[PDB]
Amino acid sequence: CPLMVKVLDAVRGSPAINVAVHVFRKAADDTWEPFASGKTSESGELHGLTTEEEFVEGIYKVEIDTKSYWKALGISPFHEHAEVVFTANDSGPRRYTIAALLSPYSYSTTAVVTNP
Amino acid sequence: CPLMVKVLDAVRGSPAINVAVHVFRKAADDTWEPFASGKTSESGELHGLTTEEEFVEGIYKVEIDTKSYWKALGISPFHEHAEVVFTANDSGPRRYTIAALLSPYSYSTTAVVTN
Amino acid sequence: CPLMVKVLDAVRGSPAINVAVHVFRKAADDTWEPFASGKTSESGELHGLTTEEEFVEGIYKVEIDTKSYWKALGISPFHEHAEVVFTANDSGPRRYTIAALLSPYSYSTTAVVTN
Amino acid sequence: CPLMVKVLDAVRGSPAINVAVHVFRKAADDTWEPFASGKTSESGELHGLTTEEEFVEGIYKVEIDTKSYWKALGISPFHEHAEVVFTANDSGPRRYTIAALLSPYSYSTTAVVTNP
Ligand SMILES: CC1=C(CC(=O)O)c2cc(F)ccc2/C1=C\c1ccc([S@](C)=O)cc1
Ligand SMILES: CC1=C(CC(=O)O)c2cc(F)ccc2/C1=C\c1ccc([S@](C)=O)cc1
Repeated sequence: CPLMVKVLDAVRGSPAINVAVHVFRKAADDTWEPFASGKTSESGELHGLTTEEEFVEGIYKVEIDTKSYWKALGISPFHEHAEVVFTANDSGPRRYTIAALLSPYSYSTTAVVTNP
Repeated sequence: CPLMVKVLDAVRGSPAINVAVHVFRKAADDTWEPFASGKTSESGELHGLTTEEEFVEGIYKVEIDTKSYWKALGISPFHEHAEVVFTANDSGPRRYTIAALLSPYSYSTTAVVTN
Repeated sequence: CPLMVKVLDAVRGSPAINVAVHVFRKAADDTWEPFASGKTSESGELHGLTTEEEFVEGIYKVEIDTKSYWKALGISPFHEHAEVVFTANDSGPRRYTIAALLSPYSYSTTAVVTN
Repeated sequence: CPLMVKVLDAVRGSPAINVAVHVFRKAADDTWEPFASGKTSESGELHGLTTEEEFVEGIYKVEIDTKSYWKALGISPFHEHAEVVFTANDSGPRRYTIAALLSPYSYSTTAVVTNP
């Protein structure tokens, strides 16, 4: 599991559950190609987005669907999404945890990059 | 000044100065159209991006070139940039401050929407 | 204005207005001594807490009554308050902005230390 | 493990390892009484601070020694510490995760409160 996404809800102080996460990889033609997607679990975690084999060097965009998340909670959020864009694996494979904290009008994303 | 961007540096505890910021508006074909840009001032602020007349409802993207900022400081950044995407809604409150706090491996953004 | 506190609300996307802020200085006996306090203005800012003369080097605590703020909004808060503790050092940069972003179950604070 | 502390380093994009964490509980006399303390592990996590039996209702202060953490990394940080103060267990036992993200001049703390 080289790429994991963890989402917390700062309003409820809970995992942000059932958050849609779309991962894209910048293609040769500089377009975003869909790479992987998934939903955060009850732990606010999204595991198994990709594999060591599939998660090659690239510029990746992780788009966290914070908007749908807040709407489903009956809240009108400010942001369309939380999107983290980074070069991955440029000095060899790393494991990346994208940790996002969500408020209706604010998010932060932190990356935990570890060398397997 | 309907749209303001303020950027702070969490590492140096300062405004994030000379950070390139590009604003895009989502065009009908779902592409991002350059709308406005600038560099944050010495207060880490970027004013005069747009005017009330130009700042119509729509989906906006505020792309903060965090990576160049960190490179300029000789600090290894994680993100390619910070991208803040939001719907400008005329409804109520109408001046938007997009606040960003930058760390090499983390960024946070908040919207201050006021009258 | 050597010490400024700015507070934002991450839930409402606004300045956190009328937030009580108490500043303490660590006394020699390691107790916190009331130093300054105020309520954030409508810009979520609290100015005029102290003066250059009164703001000597030392350890300061900025206690933001986040709990009363959230209760006033009818929102259930986690923290009792937000406590920002730091050393004011004369050395270099010398105006301190203590920025706080409040969520019910989260707060963040950043220091903007400038000239 | 009703109380856990997780600390990340936003500069290095890593767990904040060997971070001293002191937990205090407000006593009857309104003083802070030492409750528990520990160090974050290599995962930036601090488990086993307390027990279900020991972690009674109270106002607790979790003081994360961010200053020593940054100093040990040769960085001069702004804050003396990151200290989270909260009423715990007021509607029965909860599990509390105090998640802190550290930068030299900034921290955030989020609470993940779950009902066992
Ligand atoms: C640019 C900026 C400002 C402007 C100013 O200081 O005048 C600000 C003011 C506050 F009261 C709180 C946060 C901010 C901010 C960026 C920011 C800080 C923390 C977070 S949290 C960690 O998600 C997010 C964004
Ligand atoms: C999802 C998440 C976790 C879960 C985990 O890593 O186990 C976490 C753990 C920490 F020790 C610190 C932060 C986080 C986090 C998101 C996050 C929180 C605050 C900020 S501040 C507001 O910039 C940014 C991101």
